[PDB]
Formats: sequence, C-alpha cells, structure tokens
Amino acid sequence: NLNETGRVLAVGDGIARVFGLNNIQAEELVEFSSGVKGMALILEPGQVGIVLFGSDRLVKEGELVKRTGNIVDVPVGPGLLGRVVDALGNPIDGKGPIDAAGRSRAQVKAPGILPRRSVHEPVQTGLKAVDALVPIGRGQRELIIGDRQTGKTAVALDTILNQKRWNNGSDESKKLYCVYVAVGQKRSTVAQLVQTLEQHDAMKYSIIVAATASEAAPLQYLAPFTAASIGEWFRDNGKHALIVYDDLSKQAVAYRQLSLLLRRPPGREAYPGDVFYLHSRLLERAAKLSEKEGSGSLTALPVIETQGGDVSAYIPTNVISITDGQIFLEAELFYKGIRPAINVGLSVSRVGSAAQVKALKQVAGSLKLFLAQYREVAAFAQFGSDLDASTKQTLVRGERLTQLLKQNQYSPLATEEQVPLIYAGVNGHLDGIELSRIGEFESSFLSYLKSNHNELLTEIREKGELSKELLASLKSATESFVAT
Amino acid sequence: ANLNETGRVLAVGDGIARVFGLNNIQAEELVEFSSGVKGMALILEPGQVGIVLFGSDRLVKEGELVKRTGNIVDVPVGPGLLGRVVDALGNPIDGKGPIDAAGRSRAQVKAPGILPRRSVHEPVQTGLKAVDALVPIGRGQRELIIGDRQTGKTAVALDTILNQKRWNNGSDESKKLYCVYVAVGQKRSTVAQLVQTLEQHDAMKYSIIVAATASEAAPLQYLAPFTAASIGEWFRDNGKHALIVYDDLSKQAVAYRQLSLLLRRPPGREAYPGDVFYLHSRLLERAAKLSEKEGSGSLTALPVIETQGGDVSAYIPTNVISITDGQIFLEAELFYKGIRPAINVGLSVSRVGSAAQVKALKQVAGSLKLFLAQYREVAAFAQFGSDLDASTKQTLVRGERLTQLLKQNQYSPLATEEQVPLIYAGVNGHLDGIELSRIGEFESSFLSYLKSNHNELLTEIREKGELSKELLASLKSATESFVATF
Amino acid sequence: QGYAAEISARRNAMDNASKNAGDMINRYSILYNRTRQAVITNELVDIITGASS
Amino acid sequence: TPITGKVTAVIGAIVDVHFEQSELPAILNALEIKTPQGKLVLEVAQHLGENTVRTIAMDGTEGLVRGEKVLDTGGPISVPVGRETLGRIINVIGEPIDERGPIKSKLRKPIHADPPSFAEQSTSAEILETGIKVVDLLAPYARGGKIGLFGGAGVGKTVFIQELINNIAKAHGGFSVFTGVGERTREGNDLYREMKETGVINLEGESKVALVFGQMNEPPGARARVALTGLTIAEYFRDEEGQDVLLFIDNIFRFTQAGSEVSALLGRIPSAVGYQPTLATDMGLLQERITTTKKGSVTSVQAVYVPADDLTDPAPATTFAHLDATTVLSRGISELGIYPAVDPLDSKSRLLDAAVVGQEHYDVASKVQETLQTYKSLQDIIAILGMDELSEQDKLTVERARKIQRFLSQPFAVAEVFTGIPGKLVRLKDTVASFKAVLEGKYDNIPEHAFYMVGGIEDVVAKAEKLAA
Amino acid sequence: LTIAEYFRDEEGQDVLLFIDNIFRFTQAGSEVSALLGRIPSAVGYQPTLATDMGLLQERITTTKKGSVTSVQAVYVPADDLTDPAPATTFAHLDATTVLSRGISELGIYPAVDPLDSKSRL
Ligand SMILES: Nc1ncnc2c1ncn2[C@@H]1O[C@H](COP(=O)(O)OP(=O)(O)NP(=O)(O)O)[C@@H](O)[C@H]1O
Ligand SMILES: Nc1ncnc2c1ncn2[C@@H]1O[C@H](COP(=O)(O)OP(=O)(O)NP(=O)(O)O)[C@@H](O)[C@H]1O
Ligand SMILES: Nc1ncnc2c1ncn2[C@@H]1O[C@H](COP(=O)(O)OP(=O)(O)NP(=O)(O)O)[C@@H](O)[C@H]1O
Ligand SMILES: [Mg+2]
Ligand SMILES: [Mg+2]
Ligand SMILES: [Mg+2]
Repeated sequence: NLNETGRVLAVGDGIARVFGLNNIQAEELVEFSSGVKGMALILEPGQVGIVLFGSDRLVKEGELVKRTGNIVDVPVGPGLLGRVVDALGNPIDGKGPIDAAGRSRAQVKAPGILPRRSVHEPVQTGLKAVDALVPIGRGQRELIIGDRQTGKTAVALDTILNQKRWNNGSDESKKLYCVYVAVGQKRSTVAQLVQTLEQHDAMKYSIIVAATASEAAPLQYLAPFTAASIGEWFRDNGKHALIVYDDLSKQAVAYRQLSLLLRRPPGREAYPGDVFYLHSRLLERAAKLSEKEGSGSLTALPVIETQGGDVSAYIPTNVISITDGQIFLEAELFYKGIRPAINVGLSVSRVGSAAQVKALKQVAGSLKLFLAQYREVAAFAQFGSDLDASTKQTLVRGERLTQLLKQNQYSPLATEEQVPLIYAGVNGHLDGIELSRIGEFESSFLSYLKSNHNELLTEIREKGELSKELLASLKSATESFVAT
Repeated sequence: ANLNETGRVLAVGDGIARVFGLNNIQAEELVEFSSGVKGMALILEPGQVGIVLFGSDRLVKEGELVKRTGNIVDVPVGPGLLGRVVDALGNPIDGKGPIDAAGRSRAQVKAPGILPRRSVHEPVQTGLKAVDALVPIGRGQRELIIGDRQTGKTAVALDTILNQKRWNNGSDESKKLYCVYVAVGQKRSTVAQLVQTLEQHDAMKYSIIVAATASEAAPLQYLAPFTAASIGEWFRDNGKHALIVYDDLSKQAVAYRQLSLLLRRPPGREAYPGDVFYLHSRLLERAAKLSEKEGSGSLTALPVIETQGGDVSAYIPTNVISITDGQIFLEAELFYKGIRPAINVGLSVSRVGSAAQVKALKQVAGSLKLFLAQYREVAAFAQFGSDLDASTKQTLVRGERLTQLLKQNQYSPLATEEQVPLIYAGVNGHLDGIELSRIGEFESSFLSYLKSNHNELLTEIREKGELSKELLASLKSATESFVATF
Repeated sequence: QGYAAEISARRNAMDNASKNAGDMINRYSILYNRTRQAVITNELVDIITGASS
Repeated sequence: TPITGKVTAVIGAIVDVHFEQSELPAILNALEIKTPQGKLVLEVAQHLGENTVRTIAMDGTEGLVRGEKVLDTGGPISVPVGRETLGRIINVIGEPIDERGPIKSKLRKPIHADPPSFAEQSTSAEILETGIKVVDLLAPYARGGKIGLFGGAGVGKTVFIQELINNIAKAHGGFSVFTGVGERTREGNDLYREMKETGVINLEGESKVALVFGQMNEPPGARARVALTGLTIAEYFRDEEGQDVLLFIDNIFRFTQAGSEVSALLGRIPSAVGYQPTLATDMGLLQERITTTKKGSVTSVQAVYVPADDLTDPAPATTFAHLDATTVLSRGISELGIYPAVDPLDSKSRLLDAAVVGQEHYDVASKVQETLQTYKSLQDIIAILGMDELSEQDKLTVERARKIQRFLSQPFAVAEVFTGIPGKLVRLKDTVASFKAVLEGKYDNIPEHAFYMVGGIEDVVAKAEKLAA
Repeated sequence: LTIAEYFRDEEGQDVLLFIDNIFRFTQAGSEVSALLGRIPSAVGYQPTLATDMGLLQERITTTKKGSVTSVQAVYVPADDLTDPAPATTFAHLDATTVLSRGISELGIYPAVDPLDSKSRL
C-alpha cells in the first residue's frame, strides 16, 4: 500500500525522490523514518519531489516516507510573544512549548478588494527623517533598500524599539506587536539582536522568527511566509502587527536553490520563473482590514540588499514594484556623516501625509520638495560661482535641515519632540547658528521646552494637531531661545 | 573483440569519441585508434567510455577498434631529450630520430608536499639588468611574465635561456640550469625561428622544446605544459636544476576552455570552466626547490600570460597572479617608447627574490626598486612647466640616467660581474653628469676599461658573490677614475 | 595685460585637462569593452542554462 | 564483516560505487579503495538510486578501474583531535604529513558536525587590538568573532594574515589552528619554518598551534573538505577544553571554488556565474560552526580571494553575511604604495559603536571617514582639473586627507623584506590620539611624506626632522 | 477587455477601457512561459512577447460597429524605456504620455516629458 507511504527512490542536496505517496497533497509535510521532515513540492506520474527540512545524511534509499495529511502550517496566537522560533514555529530560545491559540497555514490568501480600509493610522518610527519625509502607515508595505552595511536593519530596529511608548500602555488599539523575520543571517547576529531588544525591554511585545544561514533552503524559503501567518493573527483580531523581512534577498536566494535542485527550469539570473509572485503574494498579506473585520492591520518592512547600489537589478526591481514606497540607504551619504543614510530624493511613502500625525504634516510641508531643490542648488555651486539673494539663502538653510535630520541610532524621538525641531528648522530660526552646533541645539532646545513650554508638548502629544494659537506659542518659544 | 582490452567506437565528434568495451581501462589511460591517432579516457561510465582525442576528429570512424595502452597519459623523460624538439606526447618533430628515453613519467603528478621543499636561495641569472636587479628570480621560484601582445615577453624568457650557456659549459651540475621551453598555440613558424635562434647561440644543446602549436588539437595544447613539467621534473628529482618556460598559459586556458565546453561542462566567468584556476595551479605548483634530504634538485617556472588592453584585473591574469611567486609586468606604453625590457616597477614583484638575489647585486641596488617607482611618480607631477622645481629635479636626472642604464639590447645578457659596476655607477650617482645619449657608450666603454684594467675585481665579484668594503672602495675608485675620462 | 595672461592660463589649463580626460577615456574604454563583453557572455550563459533541461 | 561494493563510474573527482548488499552507506561517509601505493578516500555526497552512491574523491582518481572493490568505513571522514595535534602538520583526511609518524590521539572526531544552536550562542562586544592603526581606528576586530580579509590577487591578504599571527597568536596564550585551504604549498612550508623559529612550535618541546594543509596542488575534493578538518580540531578545544581558539584560514574562497569544480559532475544545474546552487548553505554549514558558544570561544581571521577583482562575485559576496569585521584590500590603494592596502571606507566593523569604543574614539574615526569620503567625492574633479579649481575649504580637506591616507599605511614586521623598514606595532590608544591631533590641524605644515610608513604621531615628527637636514 | 468588446459590438457604443498596469500582463506571461518550460528570450521574457501583446492589443480597436478607446498605465522597469516590455508596447499606441522621474523630482506634476510624449493627431 503506497497511498499513505512511499519509499525513497534517490536522495541528494536536500532533495529526495520518493515513490508512492499517492494520496498526498501538493505542499504536504512528510516524516522520514529517521525523523527528518520534508515538503512535497512536485507531484509527477511516477514520483514525488520532496525538499528536506533537515540533514540528508539522515535519508537513505529504500527508506519509508510517511504522509502527514497536513499542508504546511504554524502555531499562532498571543502566546508566541517574547519567544524565538524557527521557520516551522518550533521554539529555539530553549524556554519550552508555545501557547498556540490556533494553527494558520504557511500560505494564506491576501485580503481581496473588499475587506479593506484606506491606510490612515501612523506607524511612528521616531526617526525624524522617516516620519517627516517617508511616513509609514498601518497596513503599509515600505521597502528598506540599499547596500550592505548602510543601516537597513538599523532603521527597522529603531521602529520596533520606539513602539514601546504605546506597547506599555493599556490602550490595545494604539499598540503595535512586532515580528522580526531573520532569513539567511548567521546565528551570532540574531542572538545579539534579541539581546538588544531585551535591553530596551522590547522583546516582550516581539516575536522572532528565524531561518538562519546553516538551515536547509526550504526553511529560509518558508520563514517569511509562516511569520506572516504568525503576524496575521493580530490583524485578524482587532490588533495591529508590524512584520520585518530581513532580508528578502536571502529568501530569494533560498528559493532559487530549491528550484534548481528540483531541476525546475531557471529564468533570469538563474532565478525561478516566478520569483516575483514569491514576493508579491507575501507582501499583499500586509493589509488594513475593514470595520466589518475588526480594523486590524499587518504592516510590512521588507529588506532588500543591493550590490553596488544597483537598484536596476532583478530582485530589487521586483520588490520596488510590490511595495507602497521605499527608503533608500547610501554609503556615500552614510560616510559623509548623514545618518540614517536616507536618500531623500528617491525615498517615498506613497501613503504619504495620510499616514502621518497632523502636527507633523503641518510643520513638514514641502520639506522633502525643499530638500530636493537644495541638492539642485548644491550642484549649481559645484562649479563654484557667486552667491546671490536666492542661492546663498537656500544653501545655508538646507545645510541645517540636512544636519537637523541626522539622528543617533537606538534613539527614537516622540512626535512632540520632532514637531518643534522641524518648526525650528523649516521656519528659519537655525540659519544664523553655526552648522557644527545643531547637535547641541537639539538636546538644548528640548531640555528648555520641557521646563517652560511643557504646555506645548503635552498639548501637541494629546490633540495630535496644531491650532493657530499653538503655532503662535511655538513661534515665540523658538525666538525666545535664539540668543541662548 | 576483447571488450576487456579492446573497445568499439560508438560515436565521435567535438573531439570526443564514445567507446563501448575497454572494461579494464584506467581513468586517464592513453588509447590508440585504428588510424594511429591516440586518445585519453576521461570518463568511465557503466556501458561506455568518454575519450578525448589528441588529433583531428576525422581520424576516428564509428565501429573502429580502440586499443588499451595500460598507461596513464605519460611522457618519455630524461637527459636523452636534451637538444630535441617534441610534440605534446613526446614524439619527435625535428626529424632527428627516436628519442633517447631514460624512462617515462606521468603527465599529471602531485607537486611535492610541504616538507620535501626548501626555501629558495640560489639565484636564477637572466643576464637582464632590469630583471637581475629589480625582480630577481630564484631556483624553485615561479615568476609570471605578464603583459600585452608583442611586449617582449618571450624576449625575457629567451635571453634567460641564452644566458645559461655561461654555466652550462662546465662540470658543475649544481651550477647548470637545463631549459624546457613550452610552445602552446604559437605559430609553427615562430617556434621554428625560435629554435633556430637557440641553435645560433649553442643553447639548443641544453634545452628541450615542447610544442603543440596553433593548428593542433586543444587536448594537445592543454597537455603540453603538463608533460613538459614531467620532462623538467627529471632534473628536479635527480639533484639537478631546470627552467621551464610556459609560452603562453593564456592560449593553454583557451584551449582547455574549448575542451571543457565541447564536453558540456558549465561555462562560468568569461565562459571558462570551473576548474581553470586549478588547471594552472597544479601545473605551477610542480616547480619547487627540493630539500637537502631530497637531493636539492629544482624546477623553476616562468609562465607567460597575455593581457588585453593591459587589464591585469581580468580573470585568467588574476588567477595566475594568485598562483605564481610574483610577476614581471611589461607595459606596452614603455615598450612603444623604446624602453626595453618594459618592466613596470610599480606592478612588478618577486615575492622570494631578495633571498635568492646574488648578494653583491643586492648591495649596490639599494632602494633602486623603491626609487624608480618614486621617480616615475614624480615625473608625472612634472607636467609643468611654469613651476620648475629645484629640489626633486635631481631625482628627475637620476631617473632618466637609471632608466637609460637598465635598457637592454635583446640577446645581450651580461654577466652578474658586468652588472654590479654599472648599477654602482647609477645608484650612487657617478652618472648624473654624463649625457643621456652616451650611456650605452658609457656601458661598453666602462666594461672594456674594467676587463683590461681592474680584472682582479671582476674575478672577485664572480667568485665571492659579495662586496667587501675593500672591494667596494676598490670599485668606487675605478668608477671616479673612469668618470674623469669620457 | 591681466586679460592676456589669463588667456594663456586657460590655454595651458585646458591643455592639461583635455589630456587627463583623454587618459581617463582610454582607461574607461578598456573597462567599457570588458563590461560590454561580460554582459553578452552572462546573458548567453543565462539563456544556455535555461535549456539545460 | 564490513560493507563492500564496486566502482561503477569515474568522471574526474566523482566516483560512482554500487553496493550488492541491502545496506547503503550514509551520505557524508568515508569509503576506502586500496591503491597501488596508498588508500583513496571517497565521501558519499548523494544516493543515486538502484543501490549506487555518488561520492567525491579526496585525491586524484587516475588508475581507478570499473568494478573495483570499495570498503565502507561506517562513518564520515575522521581526524585526530586534542592537544596531540599541536606541533603536527595534518592532512585533509587526518593523516600526518610532517614525516614524524603517527599521532596517537585521545580521540578521532568526524569533520562534519552540526553548528552550535541559537540558544547555544553567547554574544559580546570586545575589541581585539591588533597593533594595526587602520583596523584599530576605523574598523576594529571582534574578540571571539569572525573576521574577513578581502583582496584580489596579490594585494596582500597572506602578509596581513601573517602580521596578525605574529602580533596576536604568540601573545594570545590560548591555542591556534592554521588551515591552509587551496593556497601555495611554498607558503605552508614557509609558515611551518617561521613557527619553529618563533617558538610557537617547539618540535622537541610543546606547541601552541596545530597546522592543517590542503594546498592548491590538491584535487577539488581535498580543497573542498580540508577547511572542515581544521575547523574540527578548532571546535574540540572550544567545547571540551573550554578554550579560546584562534582559527586562521587562508584562503576561505578556495572552499567555494572547490565546490564549483565538482558541482557540475554532481549533476547540479549551474547557478549564477556557474557556481553551485548550494553555495550559500554550503558556506553556512561551515561558517556557522565557527563561533563562540557558552562553553568557549573562537576568534577567526580568514583571507578571502576575490576573482577578477570582483567583490560582487557570488563567493565573497555571500561571505559578508558571516563576518563581524571586514577589512578590504584595494588594488588601487596598493598601487599607490599604501600598505596595508585597506579601503578606509569599504572596510566595516560591528564594534565601531561609541558605547564599545568610547564616544571619543568613535568621533575621531567618523570624521576621518567624512574627510576620506570628501577627498573621494572630489577625486575626479582633481584628476581632470587639478587642485587649482577647488574652493579653499575643499583644498584644505584634501591636504589633510592626503596626510591621513598615508598615516594609515604602516610598516609591518613580517613585510620587512619588502619595506626595507623596521616594523612598528602602534597601540589603539596611541592610534586615536594621534589622528585626533591631525584632525585638529596640529600637523598641517609638516611634509606629507613624514606620515608615510611610520608608527604613531611621534614617529611623524621624528621622521619630519630626518627630512629637515 | 472581453467586457469592453461586447459594448462595442452589441450596444455599438464608444467604450472606454482603462488598463492598469499593462506591464503586468507581459510580466505574467513571462512567468507562465518560464513555467511551461520555454527557452527564455532576451532579458528573460517569453519568446512570444510580441505576439502575445499583438493578440491583446489588436482587439482594442475601432470597428465599424463601435469604438474602444483605451488608456493604459505602463510600468517601465528600472526607469528604462528600452526594456523589451515597454519597447514592445510603443508600436501599438496612437498617442503616448511619458512620465519622467527628472520632471517629478524637480517637483513638476504631472511629470510629463513634453518631447518624449508623442501623438498621431
Ligand atoms: N544613525 C546611525 N548613527 C550611527 N551609526 C549607525 C546609525 N545607523 C546604523 N549605524 C551603524 O552602522 C552599521 C550598519 O547598520 P545596519 O543596521 O547593519 O545596516 P545593514 O544594511 O543591515 N548592514 P548588513 O545587514 O550587515 O548588510 C551598524 O553597526 C550600525 O550600528
Ligand atoms: N630588449 C629588446 N630590444 C629590442 N627589441 C626587442 C627587445 N625585446 C623584444 N624585442 C622585439 O620586440 C618584439 C616583441 O617581443 P616578443 O619577444 O615577441 O614579445 P611577446 O610579448 O612574446 N610578443 P607576442 O609573442 O606576439 O605576444 C619582437 O620583434 C622582439 O624581437
Ligand atoms: N603589508 C604590506 N607591506 C608592504 N608590502 C606588501 C604588504 N602586503 C603585500 N605587499 C606586497 O604585495 C605582495 C602581496 O603578497 P601577499 O601578501 O601574498 O598578498 P595575497 O593577496 O595573499 N596574494 P595571492 O594570495 O597570490 O592572491 C607582496 O609580495 C609584497 O610585495
Ligand atoms: Mg542587517
Ligand atoms: Mg611570444
Ligand atoms: Mg597569498
């Protein structure tokens, strides 16, 4: 009887050819007699292609493979919070069993055209530069992109940290639960990252799904998908998650390995014929559900890594097309001291000022378009000539905003902190101050505002807007601190 | 039909002939076909054998017989080859009878391990002022000669092989350096003319020529440097010394790419097979200075690599750079400007030379290597002109003087003793006065003068190998003495 | 006078600039030509691989 | 009675053995063939079906015949482990190759082991000082972490490896493993000699360092596996002896290259640029083993070859993932005389944070980078038009950066034969203060060449006067 | 498109068709051609790019019963108009509106290129 069980025809490179398994489903789990697991990805007339989830020293020819009856799935629910798990939801932080409120599939459909609501609620990063110029909303997909070592995880990490402000409060609809997906990373990094989150007491609201470097390809392939499912639970029950795919480049490499070893015919750059669908189906699962569905949200921050800034490449392009916007990171800017290395010209959040606190939008109008006209003048002064009433103004101005949007790592800022700093910069109370001193202006103008103008800051925090009266007080306080 | 010792041709084409039978045949065993053409069994499969031909496809029909040899692809090695010209497999082509075979060795052998080797100390004297001063080579060292088309690459190899005549007319096997020259993919006429030139210098008598030329089967070109290595090795495993020149390895690689691609092996970078690095590695590792325990015999390799548009960052160039113990790089720019040899001092290094160099040369050459690269950099900022400097303007004179001094006529390899006086006159500066159009004169004028007058020094340099302060001040005097008269 | 000297300075400065630029061109013409080729090679390997099956 | 079969195919390194019994040897198992002179080891890589296994050979396969008898050893290729290896040169299959007979070891571990789990990880942020200005200042190494030395052919990877074994390995007072992967035999021989002379190996005493070699003369199978052998001996000190081990691997690139040479013959469809589809997991299965557990620590420095000077070639591209510290050697730099040829921007360290190195240390290196990026941002304006067309600010930051770039070049003790100069070993605290001063403008009037190939700030002035009269 | 063709041939009215994005049509064929195991064409596209486009586009036409006017968004991959996809699109058009990043980054909306954008009329 070969309906439920198949013998092994041939095994090599995390692939196994099995004979039998007749009533098996496409993408069903399997157990090998040795205990290793696998996934039936190819069903042909004579045999079944199975990707292994573990070492193929443990498979031999003639061995007995068993149906599970199960399409690939994971434990899901609020029990996962604080824990660290592998691609299949097994615990790896060595703290024992997970508390599953259920079991979502690995591959769930995205929500269709109907069960959805426009993106309007801000996901606050604390990064002065992001929340002013590329503001990320609830249900959004915002790509973090750039070369190796340009602050890609750094940007997403500072968002997770920041949410602490609301995650410690009781208010369950202001909260944001975090899922970090590490695909292809070495284990010494993931461990060192979970520790960083623990330090900032941010692990409690965070789930770490990991499919690290040594792991079989299908486990790196699967990790963003089952992590979605983990994160989807929050969206599906009136709560809001934020998932981070760090990075999708490595996932794509894993998927190409599977397929080439399954001898599925390659496409462009030896990649599978649908290495777009891979990402497009994944990234459509980040949604903002309708009221009829509880108004929950999955927000995604995929990471992609470019070789030499080549945003023209296959995968970086694929993913640029999927997402609702991009944050570009550049070594050229990074090493010039600008941190985060956010390329203000290329970076957009298409959900835009609809995904941003009112009190920020008002002070940050045309701040991105202005910083765009600033480089335009900086290239006019590249062939250095005389500076007039117009040019000598905007160069000195824009040098100070660029400077003001520098920001220390591990240091997010509240919106009532960002709002005065930007008004201070944009309206022109920074221009006669030495460029080299804006650093101390940030720390000094905030300490000043916390004593006297505490009226302003808690007003700005609570009502999220600005009145003609509130801005009048912000006009004063800034002039009131100009001569020291 | 004896399917154990015999085969039948199943198919042939793309230089490969698939053969049924030949059951007991070894991997990489040589075979002989009905036509006479020989082949090599490279693929041993259940039911048939993949065999790569050492000749033209035309000479193998389907159905034909395939005779075993009982031999891994091998060569006739030994001293009875000296003076002969052979193809890749050992067969003679200079029409001078059968080869006086001391015995046979495998084409492919493992290079000696970590232990049976000795660090290089004995100099390989080229006779080239520029080489013997700035990139000195040692017996066991492998030195890449790399450059563009027509840059005097072979010239450097040829003058070296000629220069060896010095030590090859005496009893001392320890001082003798027999020569192997490997012609891979060259024009047949070029080699003919090159062998003739060896004969016109009585150098042929101590050298062996291995030639698989431009019309010859790729597997004969890929093979030649390997069988050649075996020929060189006989002198190595017998306490003697030998120099093997691979001319060139570019063409070898292209041939081995031809072989690989027609065999269906995946094209990688520049469509080269995966193991093209290993192709050259295992060859170039076979040249080493053997230990005291192993008779101290040596093989010293000079591989030649042709770069395109002077791009040293190409795949095969960087590959061979990553194998060899250094590279003598010839600029086309300097060669076209009349500076021959055209050694770029910036891009040339001997990695083990300072320990192999003749101790007397090292002493007079003090920071000349490091100097020239500094001068040629200074002469770059010398674009003006309206800013004529007084300071480094004297290094600009030294430079042009030393540049002039290192220039060498092809086929003028000077003795090591004829070298140090010239370099002493350059480095120390007894040349900053002499006109640039009369340094070549100064050279012949100063050798004749020393040869007749201070022959006692020229004999002491040759036999001591050093320079004592008494002989250094002796040279000093004879230098200023000749300077006062020119 | 100042005018005249300048003309000579611009003659000489552009004499140097367009010689450096020319030198850059030669170098980059080698780098273009290599990238030209590896781009043809790589596309072809990619295609040829796509029929390995 | 052991488990024996018959060779059925031989193509290059690949050996197809069929077994006529029910049991088939596991993937990763060592199989033997008695040769005319020695024994040929094969390693099971895949089960082909119909009772045949495909294996990679560990040595050349000339002379092998179809039908030939083959013995299953019952386990993966095994090597000697313990203190028994120190002073000894070891092969890829665990044999001694230093002509000093047997290695009577306490145990013999298999080279294939699963890498330490995630909860088995233990992390920290400790600078490993090197006495090398560039690394210490701009991109410092992690104690108990992984370090990568990137370079094209001849830019100085191996010399940089030696200086480190010379600076850190004697001083260390732990144990060290040197595994030569697909490099020059001449260099292994040279290393062997130098160790004996430095006392780091005392042939007739005790030693701090075991050596493993699989040099570029060895067939693909050997160059593929020898890295794991050296790794196995390394791990054994970390886990059983709880020690802090130093693993030096030149060259780690040769491991992937080797895998590519067989990958075709294993019947894998080629990947980008003809590499194995398994390139990234293959690298993980090695690299993830090299790490710091709770039981003990491993600090590894690895030289990485770069084909055709291409940092985006799949092999070294994939490695960047595994490295806590990267120092990248640029040909462009090495060709300006600046040794070591470290790219002061392209090189990166995990540890360059103000709260690991000090805010004071952090600020210096940051501005150095700022400066060096500005000189880079003008390179072409200069190369074409010269200094004359630059604004006075720029012209100054270029005069400063030109000094800075030469100041990062340093005479290396092991490079004495090439320098002609005695080797210096600047201290981390020295390196910072020195460069802080130069940033503060204190040495603008001084000749640039006074900064070339020196130690710390005092050497600059010391040599500046030598350049006076 | 089949919903459009009905109004043109049955109601005989001038139908409007708005497609977004046309590029995806091509990109998806590329995926299925790949998966059907065809040998990929240049830039990895389907070997039937032109005729697959022809088949679709030639249906969008004015017949002697009614009209189909269609406006189509065309994603141009990596800002590159020579990519085989948009390259193959041009041929089928009557007028073209090219949107240029250099126009939109200066702050000009609509980001139209007043020279690249062409028209029959
Ligand atoms: N705003 C900042 N200020 C100062 N340092 C920073 C900042 N952001 C990032 N860094 C540092 O720069 C390094 C690189 O940042 P990282 O977040 O790793 O980017 P990445 O693109 O993920 N690198 P990788 O993942 O290894 O390719 C880290 O060591 C950071 O600590
Ligand atoms: N030192 C020299 N003085 C004068 N002529 C020389 C010198 N060296 C080489 N030549 C001549 O210059 C030409 C090129 O040198 P050659 O020895 O052919 O180098 P090559 O790089 O092997 N050229 P090719 O073999 O065509 O790639 C030949 O005609 C030589 O005879
Ligand atoms: N630190 C240094 N100081 C001075 N000169 C150096 C230094 N490093 C390398 N060089 C010079 O450049 C060469 C570099 O050799 P090596 O250190 O073996 O580099 P490599 O990159 O390992 N070469 P390969 O392994 O063949 O790709 C030496 O022969 C020296 O002439
Ligand atoms: Mg990261
Ligand atoms: Mg030649
Ligand atoms: Mg090296």
